[PDB]
Amino acid sequence: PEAENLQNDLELQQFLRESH
Amino acid sequence: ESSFMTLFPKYRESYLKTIWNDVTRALDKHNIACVLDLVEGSMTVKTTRKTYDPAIILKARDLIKLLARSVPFPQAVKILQDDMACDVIKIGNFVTNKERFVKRRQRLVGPNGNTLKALELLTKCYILVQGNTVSAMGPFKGLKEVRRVVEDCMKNIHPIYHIKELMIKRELAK
Repeated sequence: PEAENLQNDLELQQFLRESH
Repeated sequence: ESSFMTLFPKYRESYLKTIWNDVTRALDKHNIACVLDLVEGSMTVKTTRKTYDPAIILKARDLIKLLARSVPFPQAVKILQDDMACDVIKIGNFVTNKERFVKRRQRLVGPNGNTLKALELLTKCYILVQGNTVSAMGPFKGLKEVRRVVEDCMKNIHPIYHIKELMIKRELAK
């Protein structure tokens, strides 16, 4: 259900890590 | 004579009370009067007979507003500059629930505030989350982007898509 948001949080975290 | 007022919560009083002397000074260079009512718990700005450009009162209306929502003074008075724009975005009336609002706001700032910072670096704006408001300050376009991101984030739309889109836009501009 809310696994979508939980997935997107980790995804956004890693993406921000891999951009700066 | 034009006049604008705003209410501030008690937990801010102290701060304002010790920085007010700077405020009036910063306002005195435009001949704008200001009063800090500690009974009503309000800040008020108004024009005088010596105001050269009355229009600046609008900027002076923004200042205290920013001050009421915990925006630091040295950051707040930048609104008096001609180029600076501001935007107080209310986020309290998107969710009926209480601790869901907390979740979504939390997701707006994110872990260690990182996402917020990222937002700030992509829209080139100052952003501050406080209670039921998100105070933003910068260029008009960047403010529009911030408003879109925040409002969508309160409607359960994850900010990752927006951040990625803004990233691509930033990269295309080189």
